[PDB]
Amino acid sequence: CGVPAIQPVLIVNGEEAVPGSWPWQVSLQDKTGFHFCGGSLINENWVVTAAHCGVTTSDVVVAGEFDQGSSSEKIQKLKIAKVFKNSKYNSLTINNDITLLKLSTAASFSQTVSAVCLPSASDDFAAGTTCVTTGWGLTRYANTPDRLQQASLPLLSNTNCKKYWGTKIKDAMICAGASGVSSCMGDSGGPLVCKKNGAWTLVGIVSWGSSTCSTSTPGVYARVTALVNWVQQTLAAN
Amino acid sequence: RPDFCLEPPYTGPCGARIIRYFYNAKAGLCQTFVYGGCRAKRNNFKSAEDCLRTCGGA
Repeated sequence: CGVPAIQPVLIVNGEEAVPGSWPWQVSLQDKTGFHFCGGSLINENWVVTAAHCGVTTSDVVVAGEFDQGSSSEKIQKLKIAKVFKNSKYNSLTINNDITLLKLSTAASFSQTVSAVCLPSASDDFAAGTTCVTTGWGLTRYANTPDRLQQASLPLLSNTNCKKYWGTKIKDAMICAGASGVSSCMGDSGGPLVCKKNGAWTLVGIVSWGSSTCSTSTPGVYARVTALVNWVQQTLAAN
Repeated sequence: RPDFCLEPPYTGPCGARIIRYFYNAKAGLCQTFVYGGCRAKRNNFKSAEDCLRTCGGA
């Protein structure tokens, strides 16, 4: 996990990604092919995304995609067998914003399709650490970009984040950004990854933030370290 | 009809791109808009039918 067969070269104000350089990035679409959220493959049978995305078993997981405007591009449209929304997801505060998707048929891993690593509950990714977020969300706050985008951004300390969002920042949230880039409409559920011993590890899941996708405002993500025990437990039980 | 039917559509702070319906009093019908996934106001429906049954004529 965390090691792309195709190395990446390093969302508002981000840049186009190298095709297939973020192999765990998936597109969550409805039965018609409409992209409503992103997600991350954690293994061949499971995808992690945001609880607010409201994924259902009628939706599909699209892996190995780069250009959503290309009909010829080879991709994997995977059916969803069951949706596991974290029962602690708070629809009011948006805390514990995570959901697991168990695929009906396993994804076929390859040079453009593979898993991201998961952190340990005790992992500490220091503030200021440069991480990356990816997705097909808006690049301007309007239709989504066809090609997968990426952006490098720093993690923010809770103290620094709270300087803007105050008490809206909860324990299962981690902030990043306010650095000239911003996740935006359509990026939700996607990954916020940081390197752990060289391997890209899922530190956050795009959740919420500025209602205008401001690049000078902290973006808020579901803190994976605070939710990974729930993840492992769900996989072990299913 | 409920006054919430007269409120403009509300996307919210979450970053999803979910298609929902809202009643547009200026046009007299329900239209689509993109909902962010959280903190939906009441003029937000999963189908045009639900929207028209709740806000039609507002």
